[PDB]
Amino acid sequence: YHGGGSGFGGQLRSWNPPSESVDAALLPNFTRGNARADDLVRNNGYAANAIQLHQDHIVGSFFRLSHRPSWRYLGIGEEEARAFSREVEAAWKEFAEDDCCCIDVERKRTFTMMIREGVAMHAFNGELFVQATWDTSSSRLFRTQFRMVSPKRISNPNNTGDSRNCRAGVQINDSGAALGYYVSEDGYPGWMPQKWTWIPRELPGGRASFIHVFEPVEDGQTRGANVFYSVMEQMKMLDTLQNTQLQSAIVKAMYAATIESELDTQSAMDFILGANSQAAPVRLGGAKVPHLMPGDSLNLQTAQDTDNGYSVFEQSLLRYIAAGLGVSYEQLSRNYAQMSYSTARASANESWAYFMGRRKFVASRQASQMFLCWLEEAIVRRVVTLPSKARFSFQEARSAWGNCDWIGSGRMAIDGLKEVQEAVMLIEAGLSTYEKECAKRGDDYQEIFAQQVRETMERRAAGLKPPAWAAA
Amino acid sequence: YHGGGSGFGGQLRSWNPPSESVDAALLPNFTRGNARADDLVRNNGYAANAIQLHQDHIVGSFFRLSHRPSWRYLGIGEEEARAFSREVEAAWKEFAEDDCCCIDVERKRTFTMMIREGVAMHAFNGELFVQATWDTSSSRLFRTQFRMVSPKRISNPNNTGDSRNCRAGVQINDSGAALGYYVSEDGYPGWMPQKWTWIPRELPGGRASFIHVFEPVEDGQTRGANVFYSVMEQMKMLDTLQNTQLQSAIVKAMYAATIESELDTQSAMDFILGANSQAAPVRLGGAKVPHLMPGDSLNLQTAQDTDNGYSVFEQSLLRYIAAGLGVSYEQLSRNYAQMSYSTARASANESWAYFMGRRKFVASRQASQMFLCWLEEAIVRRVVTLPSKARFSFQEARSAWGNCDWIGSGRMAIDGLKEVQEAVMLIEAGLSTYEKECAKRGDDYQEIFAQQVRETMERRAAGLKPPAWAAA
Amino acid sequence: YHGGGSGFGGQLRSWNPPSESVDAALLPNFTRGNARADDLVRNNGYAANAIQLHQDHIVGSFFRLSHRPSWRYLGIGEEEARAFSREVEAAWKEFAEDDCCCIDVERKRTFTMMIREGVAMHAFNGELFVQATWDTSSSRLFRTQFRMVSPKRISNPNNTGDSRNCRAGVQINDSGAALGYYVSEDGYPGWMPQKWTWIPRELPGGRASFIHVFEPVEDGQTRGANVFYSVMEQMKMLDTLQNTQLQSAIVKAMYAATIESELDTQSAMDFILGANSQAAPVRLGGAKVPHLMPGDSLNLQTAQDTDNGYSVFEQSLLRYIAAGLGVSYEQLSRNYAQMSYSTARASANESWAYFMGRRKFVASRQASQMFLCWLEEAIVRRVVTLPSKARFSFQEARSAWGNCDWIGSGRMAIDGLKEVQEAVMLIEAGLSTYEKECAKRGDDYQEIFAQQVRETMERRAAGLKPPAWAAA
Amino acid sequence: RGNARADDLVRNNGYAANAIQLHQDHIVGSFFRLSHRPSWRYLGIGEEEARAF
Amino acid sequence: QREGINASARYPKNWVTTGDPAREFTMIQSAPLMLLADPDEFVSVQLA
Repeated sequence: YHGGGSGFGGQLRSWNPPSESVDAALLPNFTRGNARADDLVRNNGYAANAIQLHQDHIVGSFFRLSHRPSWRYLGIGEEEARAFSREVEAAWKEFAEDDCCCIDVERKRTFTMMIREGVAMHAFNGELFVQATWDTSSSRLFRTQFRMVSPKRISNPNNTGDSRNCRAGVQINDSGAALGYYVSEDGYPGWMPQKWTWIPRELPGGRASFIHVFEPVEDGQTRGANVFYSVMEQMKMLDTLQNTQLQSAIVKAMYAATIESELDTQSAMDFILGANSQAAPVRLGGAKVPHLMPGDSLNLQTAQDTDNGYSVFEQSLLRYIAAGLGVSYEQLSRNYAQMSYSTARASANESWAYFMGRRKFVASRQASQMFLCWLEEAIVRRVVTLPSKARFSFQEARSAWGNCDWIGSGRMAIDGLKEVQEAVMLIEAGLSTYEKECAKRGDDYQEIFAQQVRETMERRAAGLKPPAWAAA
Repeated sequence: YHGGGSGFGGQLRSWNPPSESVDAALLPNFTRGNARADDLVRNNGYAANAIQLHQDHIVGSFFRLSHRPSWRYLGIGEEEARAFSREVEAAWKEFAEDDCCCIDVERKRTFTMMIREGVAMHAFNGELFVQATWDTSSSRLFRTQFRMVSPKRISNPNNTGDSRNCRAGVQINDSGAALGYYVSEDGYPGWMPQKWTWIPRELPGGRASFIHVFEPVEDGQTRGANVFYSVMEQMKMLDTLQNTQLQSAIVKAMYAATIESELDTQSAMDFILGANSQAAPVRLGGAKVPHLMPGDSLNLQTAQDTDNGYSVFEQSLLRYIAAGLGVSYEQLSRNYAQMSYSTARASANESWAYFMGRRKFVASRQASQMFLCWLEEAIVRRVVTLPSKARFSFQEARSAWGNCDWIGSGRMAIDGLKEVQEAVMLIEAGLSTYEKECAKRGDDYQEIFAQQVRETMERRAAGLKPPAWAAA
Repeated sequence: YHGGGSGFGGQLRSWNPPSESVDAALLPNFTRGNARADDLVRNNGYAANAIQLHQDHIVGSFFRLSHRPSWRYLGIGEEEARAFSREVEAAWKEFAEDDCCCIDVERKRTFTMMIREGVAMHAFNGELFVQATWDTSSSRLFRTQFRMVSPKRISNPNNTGDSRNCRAGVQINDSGAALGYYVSEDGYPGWMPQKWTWIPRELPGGRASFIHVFEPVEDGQTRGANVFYSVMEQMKMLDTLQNTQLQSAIVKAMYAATIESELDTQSAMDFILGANSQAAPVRLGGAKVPHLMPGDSLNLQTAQDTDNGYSVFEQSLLRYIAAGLGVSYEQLSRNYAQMSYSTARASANESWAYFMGRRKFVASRQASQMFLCWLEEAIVRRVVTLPSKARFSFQEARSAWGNCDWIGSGRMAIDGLKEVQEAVMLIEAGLSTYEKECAKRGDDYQEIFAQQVRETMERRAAGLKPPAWAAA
Repeated sequence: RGNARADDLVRNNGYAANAIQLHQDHIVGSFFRLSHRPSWRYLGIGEEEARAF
Repeated sequence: QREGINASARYPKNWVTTGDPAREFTMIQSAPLMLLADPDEFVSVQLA
């Protein structure tokens, strides 16, 4: 195996990376890496575009709930399960998308923006912390409020050399489970003394208190790694190349001509450039034919091509950056050159696979945990009543009572008609149901059925022709 | 035979490679190769993109179970087998999809995440390890848990050499089969020396305790080799070439002019560039025409084309690397040249064959072993019941009772309508069935049938036209 | 004839290859040839791709068994023959595809894995060996265990010079047949020297105890010749060329500029490039314009085109190598230039002819011999019962009882709709049967028919429409 | 400084003014209409009076 | 080197000298060296 050897001709005799765990290769440089990623996001055109694409495609304009408790396992009966689902969905709809924005303690974001910001933080930081608090002094029906914590404030044990159990400010038991996190205080003025607080992961009653979301890579990973470690260096170097090329082009274009003469500068520029002595500005009106004595001379400088093949190299670097980040090349670079229908559809599919994976993991898990945390409070406060004769209590079956599914925004078709024909053809056969085809457009089938059954009544009552879907 | 000889003109007089099995060519340089491959996966965009392709196409966003016990051999009956399969599928679906992530001890993954990580860790290391233990103190329904172990941990105790019966931290009996594994301790700090334990592969009852999945190449191979050994050198050299070309382009485009004179540095820039003495900064406004005495001069330096044939060489190297890894070139480099439909479909199918092979072997074997380890408990703890009048006990034939088939995510076709049209054409004739077609979309036909029989009733009761599949 | 003469103008005066048989042309340089083949496979992007294509297209992900005993030759009866076939297929399907992987003693492969390893070994070594043994310690139903023997193991004892009857560790009787194989033990680090043991090809009872598969070239070929001898030189030389070209590109792009002066080494860089002495590092921020005296100078180097025709010549070499190995150029190089549908389909046909040949010979012969060796234990151990009134016993005509044909994975068509239309139109006429059409998709037609006959009952019970295949 | 510089760009440069006009024209358009949908199930009032309201 | 063996123990070979009287030889060769990581773990005495 040449890979592990000296190399071809000794070229690899100095490439001996240490065999260390992921933690010992990530934690010593955590803060600097996070800071560099933030600097890239805040000051680069393409990084901001990538974050915007993440937020808009993974989550979308709306992130709607779909509750499906497993009634077979609980033995509660179909109608009771459906009624309980309807009541829970109505309660959540009234609590999640309110206008007063009381879901968040800071009173700044609704639920959809909270999901979007969580995906963003998971994009350029590789983790997200949502803290579920209480305000017993409040008079509202639901006193469970959530807060988003920046991963910077989950500091280590104050940066000192740490240990085995206490890693990166996340207290750990004998196994890999996490017991308690450390939270700091974000002080903008910069002079207040810092205070660190302990916030346990779970309350003694089993309720979720402080939430951590990320995707691991190896056996042990206390804190995650963002998607920029692959391609930061090329991004910064490309930005520097862009600025340097732009400045060089401006410098080369600035010096138009060059006067060579023997007389005084005022006289030489007076008798050649046409500037009047009555430095010296030159009027830009008309055409001029200067008269040059044998000593004098005039030279019109020529410059290189302004973009002598820089765009192709930009193309290569942007292709590399897009490959590293995950999105397609067209979306990141806005190039959209000439391409057939097949190439565009392949591009869209290759992006959408990754987008679906990310949505199914990060947003879905965060939303499910937040929804369960609210559901416990709703159940306890008798706002929602469980069916009787339950095989388990709510404590004994946490997921089974609230096994929920979420529907996000659906794809925007490249061909408007082909997708419609595909959906209709699948519906005509038995291969796919109504829910599957209505959900790909991000609509719930029950609402569509109710809307149609009131539309038929309105059309019948108003004196118009009955609709197509009405039953004769 | 000229292959085994000196060569053409004696050019291959020094090409004399050692004749040795996989062990003698892999074991001495295992850690170095793993560390370099991990460096490339961590610090190169393209390799990380290949890993993401592996994870997303091999597994997807869901890894569904389909239980098909061989009831004919067991002599139990079709209906009892169907009821048993339904019960065990429901129990597995509730156990392994817990919102609190309690399948794994570390409480950081779910089942699909764990399968994806197993595939990835197979990709860049060559093997995947899963340890099955119990938490006796836990009071949940199932006490089985699984921990993912990184391949770096398995090493000889006290870092000694390889003995005949202990190669690379894996015990080997008189035959080639393994007997037990040596596991180090997770040492994040450099200090705090490491403790080496001993974990038998199988408990005395025959239940799986430690899982090792990897594909051998030769007769005796204690541990496998990852997919990167073919292209370890080329990716590093390609990275070095990219960085060097970018730095060289920036340097060459930096120097936009050159001043020749015989005066002081300050005055020469005052008189020609136009800077002010109150080196000297120059503001970029306007177009400037200097005046030069005979001794002076001004050269606007010209640089080469920034990208002279670098893109095509990058193309050739990326084609080589993709051919080495197994992912198609357009999936790796995001190139997507102007190509017809036939070429895109050919490339997608050529990559798809390999992807289906990997999913059928790696992920399927790991998930089957894990599912068997869980099914022992379900049976023993009497959560589910065995069919009566069985020819064999469960332990005498584990595979027959726990035989299972897994379904991943279906491919996303280049043309939307043609796939649906071919599916309907197949179903209309006898060449296929509903199960195989519904499986190619990652769906279970029984669930679709239940959904349709619910939807027809819901439409009938509400006053709508009955669906297409409804029976008169 | 000028082929056997001096040539055009005596240019072929020195080309006098010796007229020697294959045994005298392969054996003297056997081990070096195999070692060079392994080295090329282990350290090249293209060789590993060729091996992967061989494995994935010849066999695929599943290699099913279809038993068709010759009942007319034995005279047993149709119903009894089908009963025996069903019983033996069920027993084999249980034994072959265990997830405990206990078919081989090392417990690391399934049956399809073993067939794939056989195909791969037949690719880069020219021969495969399988040892069929028994385990009296095992308490399972079937005691048969197989193994894979690397061709390097089987050699002459103690490297003793070669003989007449015993050539290259394979013993030959008076005719060309082989009786026994000398196989050595292999421990890489040390221990007592290799002990060469005797293993007879076939036991006294006629059972096959050692398997050797390879296709001869001439009348007498004791050991096979690998497929790489044709093109081993060119792949190594292409490797050297690619590495040299990449290093040359790096070297040429490294030296950006050049400074000529007459002052100190550091002062010249301080005054021209702009570095600071507060070699001397230079900052890449902004644009710069130095000031030079008459003596000094600055030069911006220009490097040759990075990829000056290397891609086309690599294309030619890959075409040659693809012709040599058997895989089409489009599969090996991942190029996929703009090609119409006709060219792509023709190239696919060219690849598929060779792949069908290899699947019909190599894997099929290995699988047939393995299956017969297993079927002897079964018949003997009364796990299955032979039909009555048999004209011959099992040992009299082994091929009669085990006459089987295997199903591999089918082809993934370039256009999905067209092949389905072809199959449907052929089915409508009498030219082809359902068994062939369902076999070309890798399906067993009896299983398919059982599936439809169960699905129609399932649809009837649940209240859905009868399917198209149902009979009124 | 950031807000003042952004104002300077939007006032004087053609591409910034075009971008702002695109925002105004595509986010809102030429009109903005209301559809009042109280959650009548939550309040337990009815449907006819909800529609009249 | 020709048959691909280097850095191993007990390399055997067998050859015949080409000549009018031809004889056959047999030879095995190795490079045996024995070490200890810690030279001071064993105490060697002489008794009486």
